[PDB]
Amino acid sequence: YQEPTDPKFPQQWYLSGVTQRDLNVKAAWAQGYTGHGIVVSILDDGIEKNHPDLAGNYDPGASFDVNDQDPDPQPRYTQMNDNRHGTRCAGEVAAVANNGVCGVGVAYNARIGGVRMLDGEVTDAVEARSLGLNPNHIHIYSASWGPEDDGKTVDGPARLAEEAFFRGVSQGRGGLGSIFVWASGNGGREHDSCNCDGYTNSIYTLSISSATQFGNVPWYSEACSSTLATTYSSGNQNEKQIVTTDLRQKCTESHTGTSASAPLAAGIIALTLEANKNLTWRDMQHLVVQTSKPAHLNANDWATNGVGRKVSHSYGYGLLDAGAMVALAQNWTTVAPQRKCIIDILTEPKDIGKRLEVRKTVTACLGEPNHITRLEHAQARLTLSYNRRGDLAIHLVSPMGTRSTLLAARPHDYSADGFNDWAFMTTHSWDEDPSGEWVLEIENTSEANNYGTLTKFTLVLYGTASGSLVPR
Ligand SMILES: *[C@@H]1O[C@H](CO)[C@@H](O)[C@H](O)[C@H]1NC(C)=O
Ligand SMILES: [Ca+2]
Ligand SMILES: [Ca+2]
Ligand SMILES: [Ca+2]
Ligand SMILES: [Cl-]
Ligand code: NA
Ligand code: NA
Ligand code: NA
Ligand code: NA
Repeated sequence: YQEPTDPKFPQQWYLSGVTQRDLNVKAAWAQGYTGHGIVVSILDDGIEKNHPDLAGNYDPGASFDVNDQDPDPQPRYTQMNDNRHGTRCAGEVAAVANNGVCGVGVAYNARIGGVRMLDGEVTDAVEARSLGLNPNHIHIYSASWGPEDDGKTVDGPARLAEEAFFRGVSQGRGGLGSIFVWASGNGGREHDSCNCDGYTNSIYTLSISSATQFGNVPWYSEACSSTLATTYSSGNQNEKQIVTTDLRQKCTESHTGTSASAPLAAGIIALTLEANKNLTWRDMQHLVVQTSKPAHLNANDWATNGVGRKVSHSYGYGLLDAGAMVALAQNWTTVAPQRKCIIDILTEPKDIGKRLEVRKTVTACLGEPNHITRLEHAQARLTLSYNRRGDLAIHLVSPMGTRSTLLAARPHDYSADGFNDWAFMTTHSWDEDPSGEWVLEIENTSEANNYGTLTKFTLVLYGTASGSLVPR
């Protein structure tokens, strides 16, 4: 195997490293996997389809302009180069290799398109038409953005966009399901908590956070229990950043944020799908859970879950490992059909006050076709009133003792609107048996005499009843 000769490939430290602080992509390339036959689309501000490092892999069938309602996603050029981000992301996935230009994509033989959908008013219809673009041609969608990362917003897909997610995972990709890769957010300095973003908090999105070059949680990171895994991105000014294609046929060394991590993940997922094109959308999440690596990622919240995997709210299961992903994909046995066990928990509304604990022992639909002995995602769907939302912290403890933070305190969130059946999601109990006692904790983290009421708690378990591995 001959590694790429591109002039900036040595600067792509998160691929070309020899120090073990990389995504282990060369190992996948050397196994023969470069993304041939896979189609990725970047949902963003457009794609410079004539970029010298993108044209050779550009796919019009992976592209559309939902902002202007035409097929051509070319960015709008401005003095401030506002609409460059999709071009940066596209190159992370699929910049052409061995052509003397900039660097390479993770999946440098994949086909790459973009949906121009952020350069204009983003409505539910715009979102739905983007998520649902050509779902039997596009394999993988990469989205780096969501609701405002101001640390006070709670929002998620409205009806058309949620329908696009369910149509995508159900009928997309020949019934195997569209793979939606999402950035968990850039709201770290606003103390944002990313389960309040319904796109990354979705079970249908494969959500990705960031680590800095030296293995730390970047300033912009959001912690939450819905995150699955991590890729490298930017950090402080002594740490390197992401090197990729830029608007106006240029090359940047300063692409940054969690919004730069999701495209690298999308590229690794492209290599993995080349290794086994029959993987379902859930298979892909299982592969990420099993192969991702905590080592050398620094956080104070690493915890071992009930099947012996280390998990963090900053990093999920750790750093994506492309060589391991493609290796495990090749002989992967398709997971069983997804079961869903719905447990309405409360017999009466519960005053929150300073602190509320709700304990319930469940059988996880014992005796029914939705009996789950092997969890995937779990949700606590909560309806509650409170006078100052951001003073709340919420935790969910599984029968195996795994504490998931569903909501951390958000100091900027002054809302008095509470949560209206908000489906807080955790990945941290993946592969655990969910039978037994679950505990929901709601706490007022402030000294203020805050008040409100929990009126509904639905525990929603997804998963299967077969196929478990021996704990790690
Ligand atoms: C894909 O997986 C399904 C489910 O296990 C199986 O029935 C089918 O034969 C597989 N197809 C290929 C081409 O491997
Ligand atoms: Ca256009
Ligand atoms: Ca190149
Ligand atoms: Ca956020
Ligand atoms: Cl569902
Ligand atoms: Na975001
Ligand atoms: Na997700
Ligand atoms: Na534990
Ligand atoms: Na149990």
